[PDB]
Amino acid sequence: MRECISIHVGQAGVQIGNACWELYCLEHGIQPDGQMPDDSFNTFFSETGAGKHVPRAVFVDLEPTVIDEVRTGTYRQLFHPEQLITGKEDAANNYARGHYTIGKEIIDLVLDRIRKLADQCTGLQGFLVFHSFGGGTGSGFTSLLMERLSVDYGKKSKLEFSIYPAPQVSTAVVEPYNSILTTHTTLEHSDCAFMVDNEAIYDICRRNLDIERPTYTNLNRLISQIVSSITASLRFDGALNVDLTEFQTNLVPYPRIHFPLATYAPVISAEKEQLSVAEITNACFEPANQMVKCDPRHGKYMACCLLYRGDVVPKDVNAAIATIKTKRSIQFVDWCPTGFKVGINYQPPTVVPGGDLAKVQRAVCMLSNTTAIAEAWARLDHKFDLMYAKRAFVHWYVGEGMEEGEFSEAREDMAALEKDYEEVGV
Amino acid sequence: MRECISIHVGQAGVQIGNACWELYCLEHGIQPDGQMPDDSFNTFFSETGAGKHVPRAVFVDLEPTVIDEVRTGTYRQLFHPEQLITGKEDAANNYARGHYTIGKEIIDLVLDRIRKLADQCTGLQGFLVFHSFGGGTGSGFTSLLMERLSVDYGKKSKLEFSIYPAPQVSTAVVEPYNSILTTHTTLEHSDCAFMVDNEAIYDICRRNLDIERPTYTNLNRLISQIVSSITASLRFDGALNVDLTEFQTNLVPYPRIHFPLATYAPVISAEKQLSVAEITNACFEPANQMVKCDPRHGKYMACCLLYRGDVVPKDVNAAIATIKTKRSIQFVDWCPTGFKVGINYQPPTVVPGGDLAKVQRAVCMLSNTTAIAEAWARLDHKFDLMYAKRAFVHWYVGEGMEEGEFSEAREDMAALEKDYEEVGVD
Amino acid sequence: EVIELNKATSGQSWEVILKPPSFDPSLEEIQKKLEAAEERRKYQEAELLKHLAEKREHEREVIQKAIEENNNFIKMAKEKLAQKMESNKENREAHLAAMLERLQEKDKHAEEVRKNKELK
Amino acid sequence: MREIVHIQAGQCGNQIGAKFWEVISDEHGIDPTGSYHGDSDLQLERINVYYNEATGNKYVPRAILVDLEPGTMDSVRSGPFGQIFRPDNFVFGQSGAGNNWAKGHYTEGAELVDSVLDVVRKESESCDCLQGFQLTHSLGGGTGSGMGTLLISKIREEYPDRIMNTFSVMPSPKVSDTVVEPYNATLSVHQLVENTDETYCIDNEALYDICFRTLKLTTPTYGDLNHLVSATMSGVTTCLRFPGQLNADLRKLAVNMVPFPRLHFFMPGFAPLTSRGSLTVPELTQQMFDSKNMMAACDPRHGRYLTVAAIFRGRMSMKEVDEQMLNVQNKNSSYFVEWIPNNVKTAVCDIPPRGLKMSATFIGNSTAIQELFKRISEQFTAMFRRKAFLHWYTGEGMDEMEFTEAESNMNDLVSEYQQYQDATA
Amino acid sequence: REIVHIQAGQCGNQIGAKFWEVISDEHGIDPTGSYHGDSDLQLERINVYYNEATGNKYVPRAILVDLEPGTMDSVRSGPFGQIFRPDNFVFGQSGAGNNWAKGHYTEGAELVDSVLDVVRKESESCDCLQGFQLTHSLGGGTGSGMGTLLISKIREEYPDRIMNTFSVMPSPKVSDTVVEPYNATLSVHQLVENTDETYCIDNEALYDICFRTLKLTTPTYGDLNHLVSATMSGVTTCLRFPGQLNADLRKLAVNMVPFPRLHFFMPGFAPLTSRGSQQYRALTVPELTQQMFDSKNMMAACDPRHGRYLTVAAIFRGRMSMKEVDEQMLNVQNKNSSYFVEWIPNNVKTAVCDIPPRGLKMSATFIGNSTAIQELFKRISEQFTAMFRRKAFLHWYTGEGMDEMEFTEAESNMNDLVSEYQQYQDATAD
Ligand SMILES: Nc1nc2c(ncn2[C@@H]2O[C@H](COP(=O)(O)OP(=O)(O)OP(=O)(O)O)[C@@H](O)[C@H]2O)c(=O)[nH]1
Ligand SMILES: Nc1nc2c(ncn2[C@@H]2O[C@H](COP(=O)(O)OP(=O)(O)OP(=O)(O)O)[C@@H](O)[C@H]2O)c(=O)[nH]1
Ligand SMILES: Nc1nc2c(ncn2[C@@H]2O[C@H](COP(=O)(O)OP(=O)(O)OP(=O)(O)O)[C@@H](O)[C@H]2O)c(=O)[nH]1
Ligand SMILES: COc1cc2c(c(OC)c1OC)-c1ccc(OC)c(=O)cc1[C@@H](NC(C)=O)CC2
Ligand SMILES: COc1cc2c(c(OC)c1OC)-c1ccc(OC)c(=O)cc1[C@@H](NC(C)=O)CC2
Ligand SMILES: Nc1nc2c(ncn2[C@@H]2O[C@H](COP(=O)(O)OP(=O)(O)O)[C@@H](O)[C@H]2O)c(=O)[nH]1
Ligand SMILES: [Mg+2]
Ligand SMILES: [Mg+2]
Repeated sequence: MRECISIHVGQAGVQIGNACWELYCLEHGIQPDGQMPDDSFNTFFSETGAGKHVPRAVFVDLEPTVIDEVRTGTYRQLFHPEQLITGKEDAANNYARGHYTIGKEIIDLVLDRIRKLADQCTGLQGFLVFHSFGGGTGSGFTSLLMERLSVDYGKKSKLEFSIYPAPQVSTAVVEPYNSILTTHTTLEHSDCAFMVDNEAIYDICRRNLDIERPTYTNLNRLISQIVSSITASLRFDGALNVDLTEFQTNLVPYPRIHFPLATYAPVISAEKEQLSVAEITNACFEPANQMVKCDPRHGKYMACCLLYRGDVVPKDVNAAIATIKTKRSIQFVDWCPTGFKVGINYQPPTVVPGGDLAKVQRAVCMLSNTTAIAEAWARLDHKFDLMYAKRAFVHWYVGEGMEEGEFSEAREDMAALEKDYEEVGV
Repeated sequence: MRECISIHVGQAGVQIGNACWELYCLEHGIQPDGQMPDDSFNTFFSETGAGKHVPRAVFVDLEPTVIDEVRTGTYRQLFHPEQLITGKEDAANNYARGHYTIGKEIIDLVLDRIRKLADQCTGLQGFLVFHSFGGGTGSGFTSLLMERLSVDYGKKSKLEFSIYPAPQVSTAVVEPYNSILTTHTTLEHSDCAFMVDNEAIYDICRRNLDIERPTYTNLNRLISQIVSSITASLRFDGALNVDLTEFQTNLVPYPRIHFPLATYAPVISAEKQLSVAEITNACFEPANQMVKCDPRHGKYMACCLLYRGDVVPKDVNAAIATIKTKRSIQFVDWCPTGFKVGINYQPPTVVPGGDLAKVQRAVCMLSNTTAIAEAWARLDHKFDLMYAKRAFVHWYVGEGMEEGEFSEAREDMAALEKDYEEVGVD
Repeated sequence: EVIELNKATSGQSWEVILKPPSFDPSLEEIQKKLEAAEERRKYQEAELLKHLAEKREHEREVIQKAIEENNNFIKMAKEKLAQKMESNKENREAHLAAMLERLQEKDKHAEEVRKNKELK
Repeated sequence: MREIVHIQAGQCGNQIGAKFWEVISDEHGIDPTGSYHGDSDLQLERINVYYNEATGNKYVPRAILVDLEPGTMDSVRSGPFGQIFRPDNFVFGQSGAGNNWAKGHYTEGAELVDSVLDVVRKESESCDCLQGFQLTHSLGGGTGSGMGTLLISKIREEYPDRIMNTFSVMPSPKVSDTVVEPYNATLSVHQLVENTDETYCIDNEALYDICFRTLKLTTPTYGDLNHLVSATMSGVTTCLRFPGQLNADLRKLAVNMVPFPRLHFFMPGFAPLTSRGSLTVPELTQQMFDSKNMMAACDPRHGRYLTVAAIFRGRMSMKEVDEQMLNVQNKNSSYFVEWIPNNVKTAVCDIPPRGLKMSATFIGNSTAIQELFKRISEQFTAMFRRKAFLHWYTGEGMDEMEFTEAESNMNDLVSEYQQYQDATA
Repeated sequence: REIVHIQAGQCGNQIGAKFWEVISDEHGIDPTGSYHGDSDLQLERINVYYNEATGNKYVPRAILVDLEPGTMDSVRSGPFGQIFRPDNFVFGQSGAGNNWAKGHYTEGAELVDSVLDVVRKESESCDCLQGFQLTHSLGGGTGSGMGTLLISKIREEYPDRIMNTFSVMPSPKVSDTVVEPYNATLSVHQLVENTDETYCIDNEALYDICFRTLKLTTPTYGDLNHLVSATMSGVTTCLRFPGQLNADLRKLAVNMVPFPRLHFFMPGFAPLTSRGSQQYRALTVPELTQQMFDSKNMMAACDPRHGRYLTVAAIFRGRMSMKEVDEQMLNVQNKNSSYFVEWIPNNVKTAVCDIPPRGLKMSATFIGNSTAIQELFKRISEQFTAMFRRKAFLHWYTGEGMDEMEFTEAESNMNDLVSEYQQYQDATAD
């Protein structure tokens, strides 16, 4: 049995965690009290002597507000109180505060709970980590946690799901700083990180769901659909991406270039005819459906996987794949084969009942490692340079014990990554 | 708390004190036995166990005559007998008898009584001293006393109320001498001195009050209303209040420049209602000043307006707004704002049998103008006329003084005139 | 070109190929950096409480100075009044001494007038 | 990260302090007897931020009322909500401060300050996690200016890690109680530069000018000025007091609004400007960057914004709020620094302020605030180059060079502001 | 505030007795010492001049002194003679032969211890002695010689006390005794040194007033003493009666004597009347003020317009408008500015007492410190020199033990006095 452990750090990670575990319980028929009227779900859910199923999850925040809504909420009975860890005072959007000041005070406790979940595993694969780039806890504590998890579980995979900041979705002035800082610290410790751009998700909610101003519930439910596609491989007895190690093998030919672009289709408004395998497929190469804003035809591909879901027949898939070859000019790097790994997972896509998504008989999620995602880094790098040339806000970080040198070091790493992407797409 | 102790020296001081304490007992409802049918009057009256309210005042004179009228008059049971102190022989219009020969025999008695009044205080604000420039006692004994109070009480506020001599009102030939001598030795010891030109009071009585030949009771009752205004801030609760410290710091820009010009309005004959604007404007008309001088040819360094009665701050604001426009009224360059405002609720009380009319509202302005130097100039000239011939000096030398002290006192007055010139420089 | 990969209960996976490729720290290091940051935080805090302490000392020096100023103003007043009062006493006593000596010199003369009357 | 401790010092501090509590007690449904009678539970969600719960389920402000003078706190106790305040949190001396900053800071204030710090130390131990301190006070007088800055210095020594935030009223010769206001204000701006994390600059020059010029009040009174001040203090704290989109406290505000430690003085603004007794979203957005709406008498078009916070109150589409805020930004691009991306932030709250169906409050960190300090500095130099009224300060034990140090530092703050006005990208 | 009154010699006891008669009537005291008066204003300052006897009687604080026993029987004979304490009568048996040296050095010195006994007893009965006043002539031997000796001895014992004299100046019109200029010059010597204020009563001016104005062909001492008594009443009014004035002898001396030697006052009085004579018209206030700077109303034979006033005190008595009184007094000063020194500002003072003297509805007394008083001292000095040039009568004086040199010194000193009066007469404020 191939157990995975989910870690949800800070506000964004806790609220995306809420949305995923909600969908998981709906997908596997687990009620909010953990009762349940294919046994691959046990990779994500343990079982107690009372017959209840408990997520293999830990929720971490340096502030009690968000997790208190888990403690008192609809799924309050699903988690045991040990799995929910709060401090009293948050990181105030300050990476060095979450990483050096408070993080030093709560890390050993968090590792202790992780150590305990890991002891209920006969074959732990590793960790899924959810966090924002922008918050002080999501950037600062997460990067401290990754450092420690590498020390304590060396041969174990870590996959990140990272919220990339956007001015349209409640961002703060200092989030470029936090983003570059945590990316520096966690690069060598993550094996595969799926970035979620809040602007991309917000755009998708507006255009396809007709919600002029999406809520966090809106964005997180749409995010969970994407996360669900990626983990459905692990939670059901699928054939593509059956273990955490397979993501590196299939999507990350070069270690630092481990940031794949997810694409999902279709997103149909519940308020508002079933789409073929071929229509959801060529809608995988339209930038509007990307989780990160970039132009993949001004880049090159190193890997590409299609995760189908629902009533999808293999001949339809090949029929679609042949059509887009002649219809679309997509470029792979010289040293990679030009083609696709295809997975069908027969479980239908599931939507939260009453939510804003519509139930569909078939859906697809495409995972690609493209050099085009470099321009998301370029955008952050530029906002970092504007503020750092004037040393703006740096004094908050130095006051927590960080050295101004860490800023230029982190920014030099981001430069190296930007030209790593340059070099492989030469 | 916030007690003030009053010292009345010599005939002029004692008789004015009579008018003042008769006014306070009326303003607060204290009958002449100190019984009484807002406890701010306790700054000026202590209370005995039997409910007897007793002035915090000493009356002193080197001759017993004037204080014997107190000891036998209406208010003879208002003061304890130890507060009324008399010697046998006056100072015969000779400063040096008041300061040395006669005064040195009673000074220790006077400080011991004062010490006992101070011992009944838990927040002594300062001393108010009433005396004449011209008397041998008013000049010489007040100088002795101010020196001795600075030794006993350090830098504690000492404010004077000084009667300035006038030929129209029982002045004597040697009063110029006594005025300069007391001003010299008292400069270093007083923190603020309010001069009352007997000619100015005299003229107000004949012009506004239609009294052919004013008597002291006429003059002193007028003076009392002005003193009452200044002290009203300290004995009443009020809307905008001004303690003794606020006085000194808002009116005295340099230690030696401490002789504010007092103005009062309205002064209406009893046998004959004015606006806040009307009385405010009349504080800048020279007919109502307590010293004869012309401020229209001087410069203002500070103005303090004390309103009593039915006065609304919005009306004081509108009225002071008018004053700031009239450039007949010139402030020095270095005074960005020279206005402090007091407002107390209780209208001026009129003594029955007096000559002033009850009014709903009045105002007393204290202004520090360079133009008060004109009053020093008139005294110095009379000093010089006589001193050039050494007329009358032998009376002072006989009591042990030196001519040395005469020129020193006159040179200090030269420097004071030069100080008033320089502070009006732009 | 299709290539079958795997089949299972809840799905199957394969691969499609169009063109082939053109071309064939330590725990102690971690806690070392965190203890160093913690000792920079505590050193900056030490510096702040040091400057605040320096301001406490200045404040009680100002209050002391105002006390000393007031005591020096009493001490100057006291000795200047003493010098004044004793100078007036020596002068007034001298005037009286001189006035009495002139009167007594006249009394000497009057006894001399009397004795001179007894010669005649 | 929840509770605020509030301190009002001196006459002015206690007047606007009272008016503030009067305003937020009405917004949260707290009556003067201390008990609650509102209709939305949004009024109780963050009530603990500013209030303590009493035994009889009554709410008691977390307020400490300070004066060296007894008169004003009799006046507070007599006001409308005078009974709501804890009788133990009044700390009043007996002498007054004599309009003198040296008396407030050195001699009289030092003898009352530890009695104040005990009451502070007690209210803060009654906190689960203390977010910070907020102080209301004037800089022109002696108690709020001198003892207030003494308080701040001593609170910082006992709570080094806590946010200190002041609401500081700026003197003006248009509404002056005392002739030494420039000395008092300059000596304490020195202190605020050193020891506060956010200061809201309330300019009496601007309040008077709004009342006179826009509100057509011939003769402004402190009641009028304070009507504008309390509206601004309500708006500025709306996100602390009410649940909303924002999960943020005073520390996160300091982080995102203060790019350089000394540059932490904010221009407050408000719209609509109203008179006691007696608008469209586009108009709201526009008059918020209008000079006529700044509570600091500076023209923002004379400088550039480092950072701006705006909050809109009332029912209104956020789509139209955001569209107008971006239009204004892009229209006036040369008044925002380009080296701080997305430096204009907007929050909306459904609950409109009492008496108004819509409003907007503005917090801007602008290089144009240097005009305020230049003004204090020129009045300072006009008196000080003649040593006028100086002996009242040296008499308290102060040395002249404390004065020159204070103006030198304030002239450094001006040039510091000017340096970022001229910085390019 | 008690005064001790001493009268010495014939003239001293005659004008001293007249003084007591006049103020006793003003104060309601009859010759027995009982008070028979109408108003308590008579009694308020009665202790200045009278002691309170048991029996509700009042005894003048008076010391009567003469070397000749004669005149002190006629004072006992005089009306009010029984009013004086008998123990205060100190008299010898040999006169002084109009010889100052007998008064000062020989016969007078033997009797002076006994009068100091009385003075010590009267003054230590006082609670606060103001000072002393002495009535005497300067032309005789007892008043001049023994009187100035008494002053010197009282100086020794009471050096902080004021000394005041009413000094009668000789004149050839009145007395024929040729050595009166010698006695007056020796006396003035002493007075310059040892008194604080001296009223100069000139027998020359008293004679001229009686002869020229009162048309008395052959005036007598009684005629002349009427004008002395009116004046002494006038100048003591504000010591004796409560008025505006809160003042004693020392306050008077401080404001009237700007230089120590220049303390000789020129008294004046209006209206002038002869004794026991009904006045058929009281003067008006304009008349009083005018006739008071008129040389005909001076009691010293000097024209005021020949000099300058250093200081002037004017006392008006009667029911009159203080409006009109202060009006005229300013007029007088303005019209006649060139007679007041400009370097003593406000040097004319005016008091009004409602109590008029007996026989007048209104009167005025003038006390002027004028440089014209040098015309008096010159006249004495001229008469002195005309005798001394020839050593006339010197053996009356050296026979008593004096030396010529003492005469030379007194002449020097009086010429010095004339010189200083002229120095200040000629001084400008420039
Ligand atoms: N998609 C999505 N993004 C979120 C959510 N909550 C916060 N974010 C984003 O995360 C960033 C802010 O960081 P937070 O996670 O909220 O901060 P934190 O990790 O709790 O650390 P602190 O600064 O101490 O609060 C912003 O870019 C937000 O837009 C969420 O529920 N869904
Ligand atoms: N306004 C007013 N002035 C007075 C009064 N009494 C005296 N004066 C003035 O004070 C000066 C006289 O000084 P006094 O006070 O009488 O003398 P003294 O202080 O008692 O001292 P002595 O010289 O010892 O009598 C003159 O200018 C008088 O006009 C008074 O009752 N009211
Ligand atoms: N006006 C006035 N002058 C008098 C009177 N009696 C004497 N004189 C003058 O005084 C001078 C003489 O002085 P006396 O008083 O007679 O002498 P004395 O002081 O008593 O000394 P002896 O007579 O020598 O014992 C002469 O000028 C007299 O004219 C008097 O009653 N009235
Ligand atoms: C406690 O109340 C506030 C707290 C903060 C902010 C704020 O303005 C909207 C507040 O209301 C006045 C805030 C301000 C400005 C920012 O940039 C200038 C920012 O990046 C970010 C913020 C806040 N974050 C967001 C996403 O608005 C956190 C700090
Ligand atoms: C006890 O009797 C008198 C005492 C004095 C004065 C006086 O003349 C009016 C007297 O009556 C004769 C007096 C005299 C002269 C002054 O100026 C020449 C003066 O300034 C002042 C005075 C007197 N003071 C006043 C105010 O008149 C004090 C001394
Ligand atoms: N805005 C406003 N300013 C005030 C108020 N009261 C006083 N001030 C200003 O505060 C300064 C005087 O300080 P004040 O508080 O009276 O003295 P303190 O008690 O020593 O702090 C001057 O600038 C006053 O105009 C008020 O109610 N509102
Ligand atoms: Mg958070
Ligand atoms: Mg007196």
